[PDB]
Amino acid sequence: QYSPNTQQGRTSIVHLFEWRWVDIALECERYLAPKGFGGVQVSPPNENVAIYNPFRPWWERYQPVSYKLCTRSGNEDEFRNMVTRCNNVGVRIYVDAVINHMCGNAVSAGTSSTCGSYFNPGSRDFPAVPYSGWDFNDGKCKTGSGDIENYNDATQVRDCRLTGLLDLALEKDYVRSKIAEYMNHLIDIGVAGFRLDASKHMWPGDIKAILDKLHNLNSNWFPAGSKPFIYQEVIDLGGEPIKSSDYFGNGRVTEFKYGAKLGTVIRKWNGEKMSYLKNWGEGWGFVPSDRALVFVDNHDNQRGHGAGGASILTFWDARLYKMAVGFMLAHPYGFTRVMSSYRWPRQFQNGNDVNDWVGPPNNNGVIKEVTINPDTTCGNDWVCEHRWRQIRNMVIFRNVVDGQPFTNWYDNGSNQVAFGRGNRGFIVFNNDDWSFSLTLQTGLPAGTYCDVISGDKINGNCTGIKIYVSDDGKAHFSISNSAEDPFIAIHAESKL
Ligand SMILES: C[C@H]1O[C@H](O[C@H]2[C@H](O)[C@@H](O)[C@@H](OC[C@H]3O[C@@H](O)[C@H](O)[C@@H](O)[C@@H]3O)O[C@@H]2CO)[C@H](O)[C@@H](O)[C@@H]1N[C@H]1C=C(CO)[C@@H](O[C@H]2O[C@H](CO)[C@@H](O[C@H]3O[C@H](CO)[C@@H](O)[C@H](O)[C@H]3O)[C@H](O)[C@H]2O)[C@H](O)[C@H]1O
Ligand SMILES: *[C@@H]1O[C@H](CO)[C@@H](O)[C@H](O)[C@H]1NC(C)=O
Ligand SMILES: [Ca+2]
Ligand SMILES: [Cl-]
Repeated sequence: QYSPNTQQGRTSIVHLFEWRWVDIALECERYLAPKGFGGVQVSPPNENVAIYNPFRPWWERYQPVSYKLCTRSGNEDEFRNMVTRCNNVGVRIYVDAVINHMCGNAVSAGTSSTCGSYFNPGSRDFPAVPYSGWDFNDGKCKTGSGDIENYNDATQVRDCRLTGLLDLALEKDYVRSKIAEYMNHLIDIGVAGFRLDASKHMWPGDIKAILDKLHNLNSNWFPAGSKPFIYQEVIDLGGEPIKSSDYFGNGRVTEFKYGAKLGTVIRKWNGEKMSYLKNWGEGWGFVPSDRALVFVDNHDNQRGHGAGGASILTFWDARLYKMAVGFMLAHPYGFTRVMSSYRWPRQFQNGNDVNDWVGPPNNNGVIKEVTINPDTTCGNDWVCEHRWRQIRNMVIFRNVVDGQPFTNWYDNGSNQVAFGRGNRGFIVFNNDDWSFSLTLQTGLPAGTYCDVISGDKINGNCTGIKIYVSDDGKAHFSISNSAEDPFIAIHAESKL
């Protein structure tokens, strides 16, 4: 299962955070497929609680009310339509699966759900599933408040409520079956895998029990015997009793130390410098590459929530952000996920953003459509990082060099480094406060190459910097510390 199930030649998935199904469907056809993206992680597709205080925050989608495919992103018809269209184009769909819990216990009963389904948090009643008091861990948890109070007790992390979220009793076959019914429904529709939300709060064995009940991927699109791609969200920054290695038997795991460390290195915090990245990978204490799902930032930590803390880089830090995503996409470690966000009015008070709950662009709660500007950027406040030339081209760079070994490393002992991927690609970084100008061994065949960061190879010529590689594989690179993007990347497919 540890396989992404993407089409051979596509090495990344993009998280289109809070996008509408019809928009993702269009994007699959007009951009994702043509540009070589392997897949899309979609926000929870199941019915959630409609929260008006604050006004429709992004996190209301992590408070399930039922498993009906009915949310602000669209209905079941639109969802199935999106999966079909995307698949028929070679772009996979991965579902954000919230199976650990239902909504907050403090939520009011009624029908304030994205689909009118009736629910009653207080009496533990969710008739639309259905679920009742018998399906929650209320009696199982032993904390005085019923919530998770101590992360050093691996037992309450699993049996108690993560910040009040009603905890499902995943050891009961009935509950396991209603969750598998939900997931198989999605698999049969055509989804290629799942992000198991809050995997640290579930026992490795209960997860395994559910995965045993899952179908093989839709044979109309996937070869027989295909298993769904599973990546478990486990925030393991060391120090806790629960280790992400405990989950290797169920599938991959999100490596949160990846973005956190890369963040500090590129920001050059407390001594860190890029020259130290020569042995980036397991050498830094990360999980084995073949069990890693990596990223620079995610929906949680890009807004002071998840893990990484203050070192995390996001679109807000555009220049350093493109450099980290660039390094990630060039380096051989793990399977990469690209983030695509929307802008929100950050309002830092006392060093904290009081507007981090703000939901996606909307009009009276109705999510805005993604509009494409003439330069390919997006309107309506969608940042669309996946459409930034520097990022889009590095997505293609990863596809071109897939399989090539890590070689020809160079560093000045400070923050100017470079390395190639076999004889298929080469990348150079200048993160020092002074210019870089030197001739380096690239390992690429002779010729004139287009730098894919500053420009594009527009059949016959380049729109940006051009690099000339000699017969012995050497080439001169010059990067001012004043460049908009302090790094250059060239590959086999950008060769003139
Ligand atoms: C939010 C996060 O908490 C835990 O992560 C822990 C992690 O285990 C621990 O080692 C450490 O790591 C991380 C690092 O963290 C830094 O900060 C520290 O500085 C570092 O030292 C530390 O190492 O701190 C993290 C955050 O406390 C879970 O283990 C994650 O799985 C979960 N993330 C997923 C799960 C859920 C729940 O469905 C979602 O929550 C989302 O959805 C729920 C439900 O809507 C929202 O809860 C909201 O609704 C509930 C309703 O009851 C209210 O009670 C609550 O106040 C309100 O905010 C929630 O805020 C929202 O993020 C997320 O979007 C989703 O990505
Ligand atoms: C490249 O651009 C130059 C003009 O700057 C033109 O002479 C040349 O024919 C173009 N190459 C191709 C392959 O179109
Ligand atoms: Ca739990
Ligand atoms: Cl994640």
